[PDB]
Amino acid sequence: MDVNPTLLFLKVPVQNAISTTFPYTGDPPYSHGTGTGYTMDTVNRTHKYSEKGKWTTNTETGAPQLNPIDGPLPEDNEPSGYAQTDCVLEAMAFLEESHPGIFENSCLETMEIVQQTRVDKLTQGRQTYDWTLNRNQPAATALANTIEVFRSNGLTANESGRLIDFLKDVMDSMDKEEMEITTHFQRRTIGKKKQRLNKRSYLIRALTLNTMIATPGMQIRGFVYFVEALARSICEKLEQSGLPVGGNEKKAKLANVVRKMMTNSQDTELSFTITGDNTKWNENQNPRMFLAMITYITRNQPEWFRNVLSIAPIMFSNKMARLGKGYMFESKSMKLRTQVPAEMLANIDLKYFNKSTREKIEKIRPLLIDGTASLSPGMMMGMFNMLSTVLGVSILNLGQKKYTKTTYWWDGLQSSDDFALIVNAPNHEGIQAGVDRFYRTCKLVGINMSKKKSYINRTGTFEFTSFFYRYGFVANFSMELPSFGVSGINESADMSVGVTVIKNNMINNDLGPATAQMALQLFIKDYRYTYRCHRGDTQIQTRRAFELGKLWEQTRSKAGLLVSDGGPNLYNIRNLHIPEVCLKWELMDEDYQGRLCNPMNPFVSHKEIDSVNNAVVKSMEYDAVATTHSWIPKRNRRGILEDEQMYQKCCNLFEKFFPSSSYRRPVGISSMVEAMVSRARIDARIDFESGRIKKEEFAEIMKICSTIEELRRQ
Amino acid sequence: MERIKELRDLMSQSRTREILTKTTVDHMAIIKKYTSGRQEKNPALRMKWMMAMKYPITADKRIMEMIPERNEQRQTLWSKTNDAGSDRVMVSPLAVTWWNRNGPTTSTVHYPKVYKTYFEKVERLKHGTFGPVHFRNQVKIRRRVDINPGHADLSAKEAQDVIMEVVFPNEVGARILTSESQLTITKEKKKELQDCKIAPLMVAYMLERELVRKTRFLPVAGGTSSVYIEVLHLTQGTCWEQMYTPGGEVRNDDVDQSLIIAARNIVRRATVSADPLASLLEMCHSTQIGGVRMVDILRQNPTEEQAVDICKAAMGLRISSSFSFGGFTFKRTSGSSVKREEEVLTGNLQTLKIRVHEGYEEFTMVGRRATAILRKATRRLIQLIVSGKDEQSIAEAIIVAMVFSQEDCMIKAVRGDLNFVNRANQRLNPMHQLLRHFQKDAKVLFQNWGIEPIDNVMGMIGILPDMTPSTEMSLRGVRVSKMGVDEYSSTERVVVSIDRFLRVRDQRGNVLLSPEEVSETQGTEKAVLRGFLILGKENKRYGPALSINELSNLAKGEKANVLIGQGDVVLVMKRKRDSSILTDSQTATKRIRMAIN
Amino acid sequence: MEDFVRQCFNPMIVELAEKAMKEYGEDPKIETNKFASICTHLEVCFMYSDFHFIDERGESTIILKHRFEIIEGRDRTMAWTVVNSICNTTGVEKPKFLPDLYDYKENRFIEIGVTRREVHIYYLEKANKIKSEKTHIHIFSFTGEEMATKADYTLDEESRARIKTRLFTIRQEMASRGLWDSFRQSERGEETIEERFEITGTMRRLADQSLPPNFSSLENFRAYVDGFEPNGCIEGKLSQMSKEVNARIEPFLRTTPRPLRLPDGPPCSQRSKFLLMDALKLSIEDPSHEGEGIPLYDAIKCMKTFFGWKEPNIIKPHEKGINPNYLLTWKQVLAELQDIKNEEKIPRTKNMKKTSQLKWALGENMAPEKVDFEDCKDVNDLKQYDSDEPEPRSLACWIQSEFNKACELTDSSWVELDEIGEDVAPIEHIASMRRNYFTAEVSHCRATEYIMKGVYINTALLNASCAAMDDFQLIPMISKCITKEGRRKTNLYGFIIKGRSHLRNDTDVVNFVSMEFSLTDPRLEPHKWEKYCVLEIGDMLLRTAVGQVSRPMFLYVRTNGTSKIKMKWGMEMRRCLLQSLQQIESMIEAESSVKEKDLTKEFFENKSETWPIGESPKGVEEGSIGKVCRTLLAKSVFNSLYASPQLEGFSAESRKLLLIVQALRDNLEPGTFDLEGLYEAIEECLINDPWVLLNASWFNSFLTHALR
Ligand SMILES: [Mg+2]
Repeated sequence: MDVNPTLLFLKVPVQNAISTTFPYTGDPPYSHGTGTGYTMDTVNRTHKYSEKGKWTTNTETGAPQLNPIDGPLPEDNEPSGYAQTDCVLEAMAFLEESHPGIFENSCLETMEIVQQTRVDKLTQGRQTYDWTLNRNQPAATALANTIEVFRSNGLTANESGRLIDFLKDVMDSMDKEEMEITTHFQRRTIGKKKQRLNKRSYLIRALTLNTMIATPGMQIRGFVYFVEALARSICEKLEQSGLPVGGNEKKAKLANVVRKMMTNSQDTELSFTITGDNTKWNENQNPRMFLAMITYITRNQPEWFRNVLSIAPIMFSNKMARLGKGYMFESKSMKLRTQVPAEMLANIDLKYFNKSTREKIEKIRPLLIDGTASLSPGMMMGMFNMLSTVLGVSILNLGQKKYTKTTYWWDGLQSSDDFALIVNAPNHEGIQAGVDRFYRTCKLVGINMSKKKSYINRTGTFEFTSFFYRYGFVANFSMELPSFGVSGINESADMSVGVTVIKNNMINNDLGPATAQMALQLFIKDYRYTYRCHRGDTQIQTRRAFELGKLWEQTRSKAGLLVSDGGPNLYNIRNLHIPEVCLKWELMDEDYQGRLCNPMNPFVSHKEIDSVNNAVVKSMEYDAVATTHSWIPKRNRRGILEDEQMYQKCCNLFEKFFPSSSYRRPVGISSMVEAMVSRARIDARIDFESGRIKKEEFAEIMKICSTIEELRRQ
Repeated sequence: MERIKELRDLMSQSRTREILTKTTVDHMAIIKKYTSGRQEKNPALRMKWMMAMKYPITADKRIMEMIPERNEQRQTLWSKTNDAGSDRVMVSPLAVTWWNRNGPTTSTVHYPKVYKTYFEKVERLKHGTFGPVHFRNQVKIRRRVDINPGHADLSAKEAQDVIMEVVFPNEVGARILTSESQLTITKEKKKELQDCKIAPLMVAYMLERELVRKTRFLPVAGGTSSVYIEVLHLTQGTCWEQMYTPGGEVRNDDVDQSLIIAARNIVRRATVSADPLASLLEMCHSTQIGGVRMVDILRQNPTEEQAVDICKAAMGLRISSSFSFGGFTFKRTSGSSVKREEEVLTGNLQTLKIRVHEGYEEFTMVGRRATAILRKATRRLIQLIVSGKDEQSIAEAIIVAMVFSQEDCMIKAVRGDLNFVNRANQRLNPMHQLLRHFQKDAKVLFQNWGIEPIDNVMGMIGILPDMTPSTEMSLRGVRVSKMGVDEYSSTERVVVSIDRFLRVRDQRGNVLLSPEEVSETQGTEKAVLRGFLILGKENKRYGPALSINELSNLAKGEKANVLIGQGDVVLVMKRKRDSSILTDSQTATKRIRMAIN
Repeated sequence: MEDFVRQCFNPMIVELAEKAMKEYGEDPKIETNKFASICTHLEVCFMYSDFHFIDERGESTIILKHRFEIIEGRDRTMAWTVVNSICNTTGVEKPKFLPDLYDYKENRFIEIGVTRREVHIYYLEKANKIKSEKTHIHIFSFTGEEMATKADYTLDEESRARIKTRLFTIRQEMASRGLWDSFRQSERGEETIEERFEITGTMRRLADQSLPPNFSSLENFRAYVDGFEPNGCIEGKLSQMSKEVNARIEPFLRTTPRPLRLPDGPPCSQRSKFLLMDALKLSIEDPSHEGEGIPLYDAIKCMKTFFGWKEPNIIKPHEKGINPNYLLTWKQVLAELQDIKNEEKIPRTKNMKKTSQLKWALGENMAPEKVDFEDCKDVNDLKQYDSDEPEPRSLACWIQSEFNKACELTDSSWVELDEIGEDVAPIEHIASMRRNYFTAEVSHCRATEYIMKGVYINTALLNASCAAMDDFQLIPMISKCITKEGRRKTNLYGFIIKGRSHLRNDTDVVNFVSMEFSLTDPRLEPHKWEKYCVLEIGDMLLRTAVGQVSRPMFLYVRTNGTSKIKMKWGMEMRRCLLQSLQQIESMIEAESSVKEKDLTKEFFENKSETWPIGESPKGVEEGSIGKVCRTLLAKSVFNSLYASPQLEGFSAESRKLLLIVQALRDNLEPGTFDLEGLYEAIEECLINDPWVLLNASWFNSFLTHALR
C-alpha cells in the first residue's frame, strides 16, 4: 500500500481540506529569486510590451523614453500596455456618475492629510536607497542624511517640521545647479571628503530605483505617499474594492457580493464566476494613465493640491532602475573569482556572458544611462496598488446593466493582483458575450487578465486573495499559521505575546481548543528551553539551574513562582488573557513577591511610550507587569553625519530634566538649552532649601548655569 | 552635578550646541525619530542566539554595590564591562535569579492599585460560572465591540491630562494651570498613589490603559458586553459554544439614554419655535448632563440618531449619510436615484403628497433583530432579502422595506384611513403613516402584493404571505437567507445642508433627515493647584523662578515666576475676580448675533 | 485644522467668520489659514470688549453701557455708518482706515491685532499702514507678548492676562495638533495667504515630456481632461478593435485534462540533512551513570555498549571528495574518543585538534581568492558564474518507501509535551480529551522521531556555534525516549563535527561533517547516496527467528552546510505537530456541526469510518482516523525537511487545476481559456526534487481516479 494523500480530495472537497495544499508553516529558509539578471529581464519585458509606442528623448537626463498611450489597438492576446486616455477618462466618468461625490470627499480628506502631516513620517518606511551615500540605508538614517546634505546645501525648509515643507525642499534641490556632499573618514586619523554633483547626476540619482523589489530614494517618498492617501480615501468608499480591509471584512465583502449576484438572478438567468489573475500588473500600468485618472479625480480643485498629487506620476514616468551589485566571474584554470560592478556593464565585451545574458545586455544597452536603465513605461510593485485597484473597480462598475445596453451584466471585486468577476446573462451565448466585452474593455483600459490563471465556473465557488469560497463557506489561508516561538523581546514580553497570539488565533483564526492547548504546551517548552528557566525540581544542568534550585529550596509556595523562576505553568483556554504575575499573584510568597517586584532593581528599563508594552512584527500590544524579568537584551553592532547619535544624545538629557517628555510629545516655544537651564536652577535652589545640598554644590551649579548661558548667547 | 555637566559637555561641541539652540521644544519629538541604529530583523533568532552567551542581559552601574561578583558556587553574575552606547554593565540571568532569591525586599502595596485592570480580570475570572457546552451551527455576526471594562470612556486628551497631573505634578501644561474642573478621579488617584516607587512611566502607561476606551471589529455570536468580549475565545467556537458568566462588576452607564431624551426634547420644542437653529444652539450651549456640559458629550459620544444627527448638522459637523428608518439603520450601497414629488391616491380615497426615489438603487438595512438588502427600481421593487432571528423581526423588517420602496402596487392595497398623528398632535408625513398602518395589519396587502415561483437552491428559502418558510413559491422579490448576513462594513460621512426647518439636505438637493422621523417616545432621566493666570514672559523683578509644586505658598493675588510646560518660565498670578473663561464672548456673541440678523 | 477651529471656538464666532469671508467670495474649505486668522481676530475682539461697563458717574467698571464698542464684526456699510455716527456724536476725527474697537471712556478708536511673529514688527507695520496718530494700537502675541502706544494698555492686568492666556492656550493646542507651524508661516506681514505649491523648472519640463502623444503641455492636457465628457469612446473603441482580442471559454468536461509529465533523466538522489529510515541508534535504557545529562557522557556510555569496531574501508565512495580523508576523520574521532575515555576527566565539551583531513572535510580555505576583474580580465578561462539548467532527474521509488516508513508507528514515545493548567470549563475537558487522543495517536509515530532528532541536533549545533566560535567541536547526535516499560532511554544516532562558526549574517553558512551509523548497504541503490561516504565500521548481531545473524554496520559520513536561518527552521519542526491537528479537528468539528453533537469518541475510538488515504493494486485504500493523523503529520514533517522553491511553485500552480476539476465534479460546468498555459506553468516546477516529483505522481493518480 502506497500513501497518497491527494486521493483524499475524492471525499473531502478541495476547499475543505485546502490546508494540505500549503506546504510551509512560516518563512521558507532560502529567500531566493532576485538578482541583477531579473532586473534586466523586467526592463526588457516592460519595454517589449510597450515597444509599439512612440520613442522620445528626455531633455534633462537624455535617456530614451517610451509612450504606448493612445497606441494602435491591440490585435492579438499578448499583454499590451497600449491604453487609451479617452477610454480611461470615460470609465472614470461613469464611475463618478454611479458614485457621485466620492472624488470630491476623497480630495477633501487628502487635503487635510497633506496639511497636517509631518516630515518624520518618512522614518516609518522600509529600507530606502540613500542617494547621498548611493546605497541602501535605513529610513531614519537616510532621512537624517538627506536633511544633513540639504542643510549643507542651503535648503532648510524641512526645519519647519512639515512633510510638504520637505517636498518643497526637494523641489528646491532638484532645480539646483550643483549639489555638494560631505563625508567623514572614521579611522589612524579622521579627515574630510567633498564631492560635487552636476544637475544631471543628481537628477538621475533622484529618479533611481535601487534593486535588491526596488526602493526609491527620499525624493519620491512623499508624493507617492500623498497619492496613496488619496487612493486609500477613494477605495474606503468603494464596495467592490478589496483594500485596505482586514481579514474579517474580506469574508463579509465576498459573501455580500456573491449573495447580491446570485439571489437577484431570476429563475431564467444563468450566472458564472471567473476567478482570475492579471497577466503582469505592474509591467503594463503606464504612469501616464494614472496621471490622466488623477487629473480627472482632482478636477475643480486648488492648483497646489493638483500639482502635489500630479508630481508622483510625473516623477515615476521618467524613472531610472538600478542594476544591483553586478556580476561574478569565475575562472577554473586558476580558480580565480572576481566581481564586475554593473556600472561598467555598458562598456564590457560580450564574451564572458552566456547566450541569455548576452541577449539581455544587447537589448538593455541602448537604454542604459550612467549605470541605470531608463524605464518609462510600466511600474514597480508596492507603490500604486490602490490607484490600480481604483481603475479595476471602475472597469468593473462599468458593467452595470445600464451601461451594457444588453441583457448580460457583471460585477465582482478587485484587489489589484487578483479578482473575481461574476456575469449574469440569459443564455450561455449571453455569458460569452459579456465575458468578451469585459475582456475587451479591460484591454482597452490597458489591463490584461491572465488567461491561464483564470478559470470560470457556475456561481457558488471561487477564490480571492487566498480566500476560498465554496457554497457560502469561506476558508482563510492568506497568512497561514503564525510563529508560536518566543518572539524575543524579553521574558515577560515573550510570555505575554505568546499567550496573546494563541488567544487571538482562537478568536479570529478559527483555531481549535485542542490545537490551542497543544500550542500552549509547545510554547511553554520552547520558553523554558530558551531562557534556561527549567523547573526548579527538574535536573537539566543548565547555567541557570543552580540558582533556580536554590530559590526553589528557599521558597515555600512553589506554585506561585513564575515560569521564568522555576514554577509550574498555569495557563489554559480559561485564562489566556490574564498576565502571568497577576494570574498567580495570590499564591506568591511574601519575600519572593517583594524581591520580584522591587522597583529599585537595576534590571528594569522602560523606553518611550510607543515602545512600551508593544512589539513590532504590523504591530501588536501585550499586557505584562513590570517586574525584574523585564530586562532589555544587549544590542548588536561613508557617513554624512559626523556623529550618528547626535540627535539621540540630544533627546536624552531632556528626559532627565523633563521626564514627561518620554510620555507625551512635549510642546514649548523656548529653545531646549534654556529649558534645562531653568529646570536645573530651580531644582538646585529647592535642593539647597531642603538641606540635602551644601553651599559648594549650589555655587558650582550656578557658575555652570551662568557659563552655559554665556555659551548659548554667543 | 552629572546632568548639568553632561549638558555642558554637549554645549561644548559646535553641532550639539547648534541643535540645542536651534530646535524648539515643540519639535523635540521630531528629533527623537532620527535614530541611526538598525532594527533587528527576526528578533526571535537573535534572542535564541543571545541567550547562549555568558552575559546577554544589561544592568546598571549601581548593581556593582548590591550583587556580589560571584555567588557561592563562584559563578560570575556581573562582568566589569559596558554596553555599546552607554555605561550599562553586563550581567547574566544568574544575576536576575540571585536578585529574586536573595535581593532586598519591600512592600508591593501599590502594585494592585497601579495594576487594577489585570487584577480586575483575575477577579472576574475567579468568580465566574460555567454551563454545558452545546454543539450546533454557529453564526457570528460581525460588529464593533468594547475591549477593556473599567474604563471611564475619557477622550485620549483627557486621559493624558489626568496622567500628567497625577504622576507629573510640577510639569503640567498651561491648559491645566488655566483650568477649573479638577476631576474627582484625578484627586482620587493622587491620594491612592501617594508613596509609589514604581517607575513613573509605567504608572502613566497603566493609568492610560485603565482610563481609555477601545473598540474592535469582531465576529460575535452571543453577549456583546465588554466583560463578555475578553473571554470570547472561551465562549464561542466554529461548531460549539460555552455558557459562561463573569463574576466581577459591570459598569453599564446610562448617559446615552439621557442624551437621546435631551436631543429629542430639543428638536420637538424647537421645530415649532420661530428660529430653531439659534434656539437649539443656545440650549445646547447652556445645558448640563449630570454635571457636565452637553457640548462635550456631543463631541465625544458616538451616538447615531435623527435628533442628535440634526443637532450636529445645525451645529456643523459630519454625520453618516444614512437614515435610521423603522428602527433599522439604512445605508445606500450602489446605484443612484432622483427625488420627484407626486400626489398619490390610496385605497381609502386619501390623497397624499409624497416624494419618491426613481432609480436602480440598492440599500442595506441593519436592525436590532434582523439584516436585509433591497434593490429597487424606479417605483418598482426588484429584489428583497431579509434574515432575522424571529418571524416577527422578519415581518417588521419586510414591512419597513416595502413601505420604503413606495411602489404603486401597495398604494391600491391600503385599507383604512391614514390619519396617524404623533403625541404632539403634529401631522405625520405620509410614509410614516403608511408604515404604522401596515404595522397594524398587512394581510390584505400580502394577499394582493404578488406571488411567483422560485428555483430551489441551498442557503436560501422562500416565504408565503402568511410568513412561513417555503421552497417552491414566495412573494415578488422577497426572500430569506438561512444564514445571517454580515452588517455594513463602513459608513460614509459627507457634507450636508440644514434648513431652518431642521431638515438635513444632501449636496444634490435631496433631503436626508427630518424631525418628523424622530420617535416621540418618552423615557426617564437616570491644595488644588488651579486658577492661575499668566502675565507674559519671565520677569526678573518678581524674584527667582518657583516650581509649580511650591506655588501653594503664594499669597492672595501675589504674582511670581513659575516653570510651566516642559521648561517654559512665565509670570503667573492668583485670581481675584471669581469668573472663568467660559462666560467670555457670550455678551458680545448675542450682540453681534442681533446685529447680523 | 478647520475641524480644530470649529471645535475650539464658540460656534457663533465661527458663523461670523464664515459670513465675513463669504463676503469676499471665498470658501473656508479651500482656505483655512485665513479662516483661523479671522476666527482668532473676532475672538480677541470680543474678549477685549467683554466685561467692561460705564458706571453712573462715568467711571469704568467690570461685570448700563458698554465701554467698548465693536466695529470689526460688522459689514462694510454698517461699520462705516457706526464709525461716522461716533465721529459726529463725540466729535472724533475720521481715521484713514476702519478701526476695530471704540473706547468710550477715553473716546478713541483702537485697532487690535494678533500676530504670530514678534510684537514689535507688527506694531511698526500697523503704524506705517495707518499713518495716523489718532488711532490707538494694541498688538497681542500667542507667545505671551503684547504692545501698545506709550504702553497705555486700556484694560486692567486681569483682562490683559485673560487675553494673553487664551492666546497662549490656543497656541499650545495648535502646536500639539501639528498645525502651529503652518499657521505661523501663513502670516506674511499683515495678510494671510493660501498654501502654494507650483510646478516650475525641472518638473515643468518633465511634465511636458510625460503626457499622451497628442498633447504637448501639462496645461493643455489639464484643459482637455476638464472639458471631457463621456461620449461613447469605449463603445467606438470596442467597435474598432479586432474580434481576435477576446476571452473565449473553452469547455472542460471529463476528457480535456491529462497527467502532468515528469522530467526525464537519472533517478533522483537523497538530499536530507540526516538519515531518516536507514539510521541506527546505540541505546542505553537507563542513563544512571555519574555526571549524567552531558551529551558527551551519554555519547561515551552509548559507545561503550557496543563492540565490533573493525578496520573501516570505503564502501560507497564520495565521487567528488577524497575518501581517505573521510576515513582519517572517522579514525581521529574514534581515537579521540578512546583518549578521552582513558583520561577519566571528561569535560562538558570536546574540541578536536585541527588536522589536514578535518580542515579539508569542513571546506576550510577551499575558496577562490577575490581579484579585480580588470587585473585578470585577460584570462581566457574567465567566464560568468555557471548557473545553467539544473539536471532533470526521474522519480525514484526510494522517496515513496521513505514516506511510507515515516507514516508508521514505533516502539517508544518521541514526544514529552509540557504541562498546562488544570481543566475546569467543560470545553477545557473536551479539549483535553481531544488533545490526549491525538497525542496518543502520534506520540510514537516515526515523524515524531524525526522531529525530536532534528530539534536536538540543531539546538546543540547552534549552542556550540555561539559558545565555541573558533574551535572544532564534536557534537554527538543524541535523543531521549520512553520505552514501553516507561524507562528513560537514550539513543546515539551518530556524531557531528562543526567547522568555523564565525557567523555574522543569517544566510552565511557553517560547514559541518555528519557521521551517522546505519545498517543499510549503499551498493543496493548507489544513486541514493551519491553525496555520502560510507565506511563499514563494524558488525552487529541482529535477532531473528533464526537466531543472532551478523550484519555489516555502516557509518555514512557526509559534508553539509547550515545557516542560522536553517538551524532556526530546524528547531521549529515541532510546529509540524500543530499543522496535522489543525486539518483533522476541523473535519471533526465539521461533522459535529452536521450532527449537533460531539464526535471525538465516535472518531478516535470507533475505528470504523475511513477516508481514502492511499493507493494499491486492488484499488483505492481507505484508512482510519489514526492513519490520516500520521499521514498528515508525516507530510508536514517531510515538507519541513524537503522544503524547496519548486515545491511551493508546483503547489500554487496545481491548486488551480485541483479547483477546476473539483468544480467539474460539483456539476458546475467549469470552463477555461488557456488551459495549456496552466499545464505549462505547473510542469515548469518539476526538475530535480524527489518530493516534488512524488507529489506530481500523486496528483496524476488523483486525476486518474477522479476523472472516472
Ligand atoms: Mg483571482
